[PDB]
Amino acid sequence: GKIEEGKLVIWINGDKGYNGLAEVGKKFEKDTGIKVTVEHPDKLEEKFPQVAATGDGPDIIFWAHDRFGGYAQSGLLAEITPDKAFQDKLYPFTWDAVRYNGKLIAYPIAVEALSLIYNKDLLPNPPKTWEEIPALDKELKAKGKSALMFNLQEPYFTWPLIAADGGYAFKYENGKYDIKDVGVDNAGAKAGLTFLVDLIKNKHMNADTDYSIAEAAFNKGETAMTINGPWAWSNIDTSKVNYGVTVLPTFKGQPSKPFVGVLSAGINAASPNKELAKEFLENYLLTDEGLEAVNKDKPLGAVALKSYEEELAKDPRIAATMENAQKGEIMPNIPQMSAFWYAVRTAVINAASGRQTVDEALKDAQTNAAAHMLESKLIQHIATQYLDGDHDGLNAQTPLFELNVVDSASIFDLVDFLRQESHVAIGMHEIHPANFASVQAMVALVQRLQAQVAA
Ligand SMILES: [Mg+2]
Repeated sequence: GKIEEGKLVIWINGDKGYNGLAEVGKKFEKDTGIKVTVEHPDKLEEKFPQVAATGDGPDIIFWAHDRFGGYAQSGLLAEITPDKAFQDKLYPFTWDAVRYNGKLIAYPIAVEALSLIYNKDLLPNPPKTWEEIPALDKELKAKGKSALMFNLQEPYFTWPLIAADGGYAFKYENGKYDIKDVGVDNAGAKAGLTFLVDLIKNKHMNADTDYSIAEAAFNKGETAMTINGPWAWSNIDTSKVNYGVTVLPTFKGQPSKPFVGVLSAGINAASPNKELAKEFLENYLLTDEGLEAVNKDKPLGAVALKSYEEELAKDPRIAATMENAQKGEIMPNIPQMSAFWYAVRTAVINAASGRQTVDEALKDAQTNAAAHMLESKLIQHIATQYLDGDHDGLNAQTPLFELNVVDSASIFDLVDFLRQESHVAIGMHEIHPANFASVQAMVALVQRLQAQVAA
């Protein structure tokens, strides 16, 4: 073919144990005569869809799973065929991260989620419930310290509590995420966010705490607890703090539901070496000995293979990661998560600051996400159609007129696209510069129009 037959080329990020992975590849070659080449290009996750579309690229790509949904929609990933006996060797939830339109499109490798991190000297037995945290803060305040500090600026960090009693990102049903069903506007998300705001109002936490401030406070022994992932363990100053890592607290007797990222291995749809790639991944890498080779080069954290997870879980920090991940929410593998992230970032910051109420903030978030999705659709349309498909500094606020895109005939083509994608009638009296000066204004017009008729 155009990818070389009888050879395996693998792409993995340079912050992974690629040298340990290469050791697995050497033993594959010893047994089969097939050479394995491990490469770690910069920006490999952007290069892959470019070169795969032309029939090129690696036979196997390693990356976080949430990117593989777009690769699959472009038809770049082969459908993988592990029998049920093999699937049984990995924790069942990991296979839900690697499915697209009913099909398995990758092998789970390692699993990552937030955990509760705590100062053992200040707090030898950390709390099991969010509810008992205000009582713990008051005791520690008497000795000039606080119970808990974590990054309240980024919704990825506050979602575990918001989703605990019923939040979700996108509804998952019949194998597919429904981008019209964002799970922010319900009683469970409101309950979680409400408990978070009341922590702020009762001064147990401060709304401006971000990543760095929380990390510094924990290293100084000023706060007994924080919330962070495995990437942060090496920055904990163990010359000052003896720390442990544990299951997140419950809310209303429900586990916190942190988002779960799954490092996954996909097979290039243009590779003629699909069967060799399956053999390598199933019978060489996804084994106690294969994962150990990678782990010894650079730790994998918690792994999807049950047997080796049991071994690594002798490290209680790793056991905690997997327990939190089993209770968490798999990150949806669709490009519309960018709308979710934007919409929920806004709502949590506003609820925390007193700007909106928990109720108004969460109801607003569904509308904001749809708005963001439409903007994205428009930006891509305008780029693909008038700019060769590349967004060279194209924003929702970019001035369409000065770009020389809103031509004298091209405007009505844009109106039509707007009519199709939003199912509203757009009269001639709405076709004026303040409505079409930017993508944001076009979306705002569409949003305003929908209400006028639906009332
Ligand atoms: Mg078998």
